[PDB]
Amino acid sequence: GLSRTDGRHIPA
Amino acid sequence: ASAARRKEQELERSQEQALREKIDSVLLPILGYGNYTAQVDIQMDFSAVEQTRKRFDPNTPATRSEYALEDYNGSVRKESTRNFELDTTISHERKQTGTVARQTVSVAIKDRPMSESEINAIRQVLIGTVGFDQGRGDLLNVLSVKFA
Amino acid sequence: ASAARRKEQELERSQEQALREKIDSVLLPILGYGNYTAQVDIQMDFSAVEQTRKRFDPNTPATRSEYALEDYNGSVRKESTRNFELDTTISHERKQTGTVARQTVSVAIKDRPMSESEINAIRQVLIGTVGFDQGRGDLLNVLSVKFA
Amino acid sequence: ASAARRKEQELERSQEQALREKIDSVLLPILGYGNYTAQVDIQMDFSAVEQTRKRFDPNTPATRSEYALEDYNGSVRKESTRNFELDTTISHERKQTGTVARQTVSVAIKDRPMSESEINAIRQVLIGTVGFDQGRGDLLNVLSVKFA
Amino acid sequence: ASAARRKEQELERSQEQALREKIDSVLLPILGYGNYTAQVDIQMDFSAVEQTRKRFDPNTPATRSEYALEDYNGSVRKESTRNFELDTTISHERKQTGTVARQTVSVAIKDRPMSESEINAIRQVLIGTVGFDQGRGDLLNVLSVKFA
Amino acid sequence: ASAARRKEQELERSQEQALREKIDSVLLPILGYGNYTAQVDIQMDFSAVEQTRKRFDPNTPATRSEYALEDYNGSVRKESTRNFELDTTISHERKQTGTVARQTVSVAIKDRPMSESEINAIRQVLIGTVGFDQGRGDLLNVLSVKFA
Amino acid sequence: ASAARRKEQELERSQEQALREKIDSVLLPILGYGNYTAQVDIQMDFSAVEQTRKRFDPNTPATRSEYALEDYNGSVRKESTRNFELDTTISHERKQTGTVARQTVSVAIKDRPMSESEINAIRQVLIGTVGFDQGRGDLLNVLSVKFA
Amino acid sequence: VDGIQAEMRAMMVEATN
Repeated sequence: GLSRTDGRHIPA
Repeated sequence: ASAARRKEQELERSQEQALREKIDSVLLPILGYGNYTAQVDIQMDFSAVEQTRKRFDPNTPATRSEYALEDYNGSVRKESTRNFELDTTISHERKQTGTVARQTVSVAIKDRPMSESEINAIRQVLIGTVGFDQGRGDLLNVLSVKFA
Repeated sequence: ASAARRKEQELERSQEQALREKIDSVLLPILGYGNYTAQVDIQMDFSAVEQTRKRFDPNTPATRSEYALEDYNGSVRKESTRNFELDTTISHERKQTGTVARQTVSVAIKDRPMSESEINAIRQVLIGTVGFDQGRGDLLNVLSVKFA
Repeated sequence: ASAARRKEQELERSQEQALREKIDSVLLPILGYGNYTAQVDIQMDFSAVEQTRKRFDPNTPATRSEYALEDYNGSVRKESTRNFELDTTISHERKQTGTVARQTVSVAIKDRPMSESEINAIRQVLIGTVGFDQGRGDLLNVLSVKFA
Repeated sequence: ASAARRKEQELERSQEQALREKIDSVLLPILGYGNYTAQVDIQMDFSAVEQTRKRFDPNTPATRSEYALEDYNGSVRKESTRNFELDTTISHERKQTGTVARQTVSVAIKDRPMSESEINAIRQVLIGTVGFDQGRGDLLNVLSVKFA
Repeated sequence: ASAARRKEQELERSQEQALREKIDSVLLPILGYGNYTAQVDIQMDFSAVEQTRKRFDPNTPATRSEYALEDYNGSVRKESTRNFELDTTISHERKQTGTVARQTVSVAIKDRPMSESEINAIRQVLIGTVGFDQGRGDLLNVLSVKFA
Repeated sequence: ASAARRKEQELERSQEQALREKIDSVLLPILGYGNYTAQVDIQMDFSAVEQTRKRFDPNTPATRSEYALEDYNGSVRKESTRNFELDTTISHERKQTGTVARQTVSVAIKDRPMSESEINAIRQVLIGTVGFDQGRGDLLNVLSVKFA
Repeated sequence: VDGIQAEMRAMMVEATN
């Protein structure tokens, strides 16, 4: 997974 | 700041004078000297608007990462996690201070009256001579009156 | 800043004068001296727009890493993890301050009237003489009036 | 910055003058002196676009590392992990500030009228004399009018 | 930067002048003095493209390390791990700023008209005299008109 | 940098002049003085390509270390681990900036016409006189026209 | 760097001049003065290739250390570990910048025509006079033309 | 911006190779 997203929450 | 307000009044008066000069430059050949009178009112806003807009595009997302678990047995478990990237527009606008918010022009034509066709033709010339903008709230009156 | 507003008014007036000069340069041979009158109104916006756009391409992703677990028994478990790379365009635009937002031109032709065909021909010449742009909201009036 | 806007107006006027000079250099031999009139309007954008594009190639991935577990018993478990390398293009473009966004040219030919064939031939010469570009939104009018 | 834009205009005009000189050097012997007229329009892009490409070769991987477990019992377990090395090309290109994006040439030949064969022969000479490139969007008009 | 662009134009013009000189040196004895005219267009790319290639040889690996476990019982377990060494070529190329991307040559021969055999012979001489390269996109026209 | 490009052009022209001198030194005795004309085109690449190659020898490994366990019971377990030493060649090459990539030579012989046998003999002399290399893409034309 | 800087770093990697 890529927390690349400035709003990444899924994380896992 | 009151000096600034004074100079704003000066700007408005200068705009009115320029529009009057253009009106004369158009009507003096057409009508003649002393056969018409016209005055112009220009109201100018001097606010300091400064806007910042951040707009997205909901209908075209792009999946960045994705997890999808789907097991069966009966039991049906459908887990899902999704991260998106969206089109992002960030526009910073800064409006000009003094803008003509409303413009009023009135022209009176000396009788000997004037026919409706020529009145409308003069109105058409003025529309474009002054830059008539009805959507802005501008107003243009053309009348045929009796000079004393 | 009011001096800046004054110079903006000067710019608008200069543009109007230049357009009037071009109108004269076209119509003086065609119509003659004193057989026409024309005035031009130019409204110019002086905002300070500055936009930043970040656009993606949802329909062409490229898989960077991928995990896929698919076991059976009945029981059917389908786990999956996927990371993507997307086309990324980042464009920073800065608009020019003073842009002609609307242009109004009116031309009046002295009678002895003018036929519709020649009026439309003069209108066609002006379209291109001035750079008529209807999509911008510009307006062009050509009338045949009686000079006094 | 208003001085910059003034010099932008100067650039536009210079471009128009150059195009008029070329028009004269073409039409003066063909038509003669005083048998034609032509004016040119050139609108130039002065934005500051600056774009960065990062593009991939989804359809030609190259596997860098790979894991694949596939056991049976009945039970069938198919685990898999894969890492990819993709074609990556990164292009940074910076557009030139002043670009001709629209060009309008109008030419009027003195009568004694002109036949359609010669009008179209003159139009063909001008297309190439001026660099007519319809896809840009340019406009070219050629008319036969009665000079006074 | 507006001085830079001015010098870009100068470059474009210089290119046009050089092409006109070549056109004259070719047509003056063939046609004569005053029997032709030709004008050239050259549009030049002045962007600042700068591209970096990283390309791989998916179809020819080279195994660097490899693990392979394959046990039986019935039960069949096939584990595998593999690392690859791939052909890697990294090219950094920087385009020249001013490039001729479109070229328009028009030539008009004085009548006494010209036959189609000789018109096409002149067109063939010009193709090569100017460096005609249709794929670039260039345009070449050759007409036979009546000089006044 | 615009001075650099000017000198690039100078380089292109110098190349064209040299090719014209060679054309004259070949055709002046063969055809004579004033019996031919020829012009040359040379388009030169001035990019700054700089490439790095890392290539392997998949089909000739050399085993460096190796582990192999193979036990039986029925049960058959075949574990294996292997490390490889591969042929590795690393080439860094830097192209020359100004390269002739396309060359156009046109030659016109004065009539009194020329037979096809001699036209093709002149074309063969020019191919080699100029260095004709069709694969580069070059073009060579040889025509027989009527000089005035 | 444009000065470097200018000197590269000078190098190419010098090479062409030298080859022309050799052609004259061969053909002036054989054919005579003024009975032939020849021109030479030399295209030279000026890249900056710099290559590093690391090559192995898969088919002749030398075992450095070795472990081998082989037990029986039925059960047959064959463990093995092996380390190898391989022939390793590491060559770093740096090509010369300016290399003749293609050479074009054309020779025209004055008629009074020339027989095929003597044309081929002259071609054979030139092959070796110039260093003809067909595998490089070089081209050599020998024609018999009519001098004016 | 960041992407352009990454492109410049990739070009520097090319030059070093």
